[PDB]
Amino acid sequence: QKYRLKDLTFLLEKQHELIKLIIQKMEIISETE
Amino acid sequence: QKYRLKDLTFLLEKQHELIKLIIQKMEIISETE
Amino acid sequence: KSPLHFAASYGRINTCQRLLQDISDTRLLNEGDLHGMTPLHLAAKNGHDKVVQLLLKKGALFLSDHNGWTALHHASMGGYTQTMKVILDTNLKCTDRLDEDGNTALHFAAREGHAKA
Repeated sequence: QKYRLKDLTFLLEKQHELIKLIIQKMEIISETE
Repeated sequence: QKYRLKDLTFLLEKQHELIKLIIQKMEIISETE
Repeated sequence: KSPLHFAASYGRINTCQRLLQDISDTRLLNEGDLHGMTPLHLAAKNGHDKVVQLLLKKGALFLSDHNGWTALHHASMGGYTQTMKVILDTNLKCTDRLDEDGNTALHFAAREGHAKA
């Protein structure tokens, strides 16, 4: 289960990077400040 | 593994905040109610 | 009605500012959905303090849904200390409200384990 937890961590980090990319590429028009 | 689990929790919470930001900034036009 | 509930529930603030224009009819502001939850209830449930502040600046009365909860009940169930602090500086009379089971906001904040709340 330690091995499983390490794999889980790795996947979560990849996912976090993808989400940051989404935020930095999206369109923002009506909700701009 | 307790330490690893705590780090996992922290990262997941940061990610949740980012997702809520996405929802509150995005564009919604065709799928509006 | 349907757009305002979504915009308030997900913290989309500019949509709220646009919808709440020509302030004269407060029927849209203080109207709940099928569970009786007004926009204030939703904005506090998801923990969006700016939307709560904006709605209070128009006055939202602190009603109650189909379980007796108030905005403070939801904000405490979630643990969002910031919207709680925003609420606790207005009427200062909702602190000791009771739902259908005589639970206060403190009951929920303690049951869920939110120490700062």
